[PDB]
Amino acid sequence: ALLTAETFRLQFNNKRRLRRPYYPRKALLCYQLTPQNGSTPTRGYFENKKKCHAAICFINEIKSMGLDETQCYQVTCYLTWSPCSSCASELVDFIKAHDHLNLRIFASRLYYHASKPQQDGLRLLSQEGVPVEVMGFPEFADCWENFVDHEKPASFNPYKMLEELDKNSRAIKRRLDRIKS
Ligand SMILES: [Zn+2]
Repeated sequence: ALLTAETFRLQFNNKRRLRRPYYPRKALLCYQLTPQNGSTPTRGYFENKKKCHAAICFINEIKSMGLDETQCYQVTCYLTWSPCSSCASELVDFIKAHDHLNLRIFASRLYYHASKPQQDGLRLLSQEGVPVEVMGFPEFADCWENFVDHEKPASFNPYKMLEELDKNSRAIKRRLDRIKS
């Protein structure tokens, strides 16, 4: 299952939105499990469901895969919104449980307004060794390359989109760095 170009552009657009998002907080998560021995990487994505938030559905997917724990793995997660406090705590517990699994978290946007629970969740994830980094051009390009359907042409120019995303990420990186300590 692959995303469309328009869905990718709408979800990962990091140009600071003006009109507040309405409930529920729609959040996309694309993940890539890469086996370190070289076998086929597994890719997927999850949205916010009333059943589970994207991070929780991702954690449950990794748990249900039943990984060969004699191997080592690299996991990369591209999120549209950075995780909330509860998802951050669940991710910290998931990181601690799996010492054969090196996790990297990237986020397109952090949040519309700053909050103590979300900032403390991000600080907890940072102290555990998996800080929520901001997506730049390499991360947007990798997520575009591997998760979008390219059999059919896009309705827009992808290079201008990647340029706009990279341009907007520069200030969001400063917003993230002002907090991290
Ligand atoms: Zn959440």
